[PDB]
Formats: sequence, C-alpha cells, structure tokens
Amino acid sequence: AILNILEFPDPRLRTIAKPVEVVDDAVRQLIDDMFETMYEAPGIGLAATQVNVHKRIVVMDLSEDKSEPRVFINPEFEPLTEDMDQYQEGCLSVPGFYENVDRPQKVRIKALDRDGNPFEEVAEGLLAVCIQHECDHLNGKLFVDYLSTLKRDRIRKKLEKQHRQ
Ligand SMILES: CCCCC[C@H](CC(=O)NO)C(=O)N[C@H](C(=O)N1CCC[C@H]1CO)C(C)C
Ligand SMILES: [Zn+2]
Repeated sequence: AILNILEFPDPRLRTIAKPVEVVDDAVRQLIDDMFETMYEAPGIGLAATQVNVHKRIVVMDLSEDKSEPRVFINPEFEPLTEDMDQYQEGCLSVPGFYENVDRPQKVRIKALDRDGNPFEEVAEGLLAVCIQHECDHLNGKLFVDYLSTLKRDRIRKKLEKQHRQ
C-alpha cells in the first residue's frame, strides 16, 4: 500500500521514534508499504516517522533502477572524521524546498537488516548523507532545522498556505 506522508509543519513529524525490539510480519509489511510509498513519491529514502509510524525503521534505495533496496532498523551512526560536506538536500516532508545542508563526510552506520541482524558499515557519498537525513527523522529533526529562523519560517508559512488552500 502507498502510505500518506506527513509534511512540515505537522507537529507529528517531531515525534521521537521508538526502537524496534522485534521484526515480526507487521514490521515487514510496513517496510514494504514504506518502499512502495518511497518509490511512488519518488524519494531515495524514507523513515517511519514521515508516515506516522514512530518506530526506528529507515528504508532506502540509492540507485537508478529499483534494484538496491536497503533496510535500516534501529539505526545509529558515528562521524569517524572531523570532515564536513555541503549537499543540497530536499525532503518528501518539506516538498519543493532544497537547502544546502552541511554534514560529516564519513560516518559509521550501525543497524539491523530486514531480519533484524546487527551489521556495521562505513558510509561516504550519498549513503552517509542519507542515513543522517533519515536518523534525524527518528529524532524529530528536518533539514530545515539547520536553516535560519527567518528562512525556515518563510518555508513554514508557504507550506501552511499551500496545505490548506
Ligand atoms: C539526504 C538526501 C535526501 C534524503 C532523502 C529524501 C527523501 C526523504 O524525505 N527522506 O527522509 C530525498 O529523496 N530527497 C531528494 C533529494 O534531495 N535528492 C535526490 C538525490 C539527490 C538529492 C537532490 O540533489 C528530493 C529530490 C526529494
Ligand atoms: Zn526526509
């Protein structure tokens, strides 16, 4: 099923996602619904908070053809270096707006696959940025919180106008 994606300034997007203790069927079903919604969007990633399910579950596919489905459950990453990188990020929950967000270049991801088995990895490029952009969703953050107050408000207003209109 294609799922509904909440948008700024929906306060629900500020909910802090709770840890997935077990990976039952209900969880895998959600995962699939999350992939579909993401492809349908279209986006290269999606966290459960964006669709009103507040569990630590991140879905991703950083490829052209839909051949690289990646699942990140109970994720967490660590900057292995003091290095930074500027990237113009957009978000399905902040549609139409794209701002250059500054984030660490090399991070070490740590999660549980679709089955719930721990795995560790080292991210760079698009994956690093993406898991960071997704782990923010689980904590209630949006790339727009790295933006100025006036710039972010100019955005909050536009959407609040678009939304109901
Ligand atoms: C970290 C990069 C963004 C994270 C993933 C988001 C989707 C999202 O809202 N995830 O929570 C996305 O697909 N964003 C797209 C985006 O910002 N892209 C697509 C890949 C390149 C980059 C724009 O230059 C836009 C077009 C919807
Ligand atoms: Zn997003």
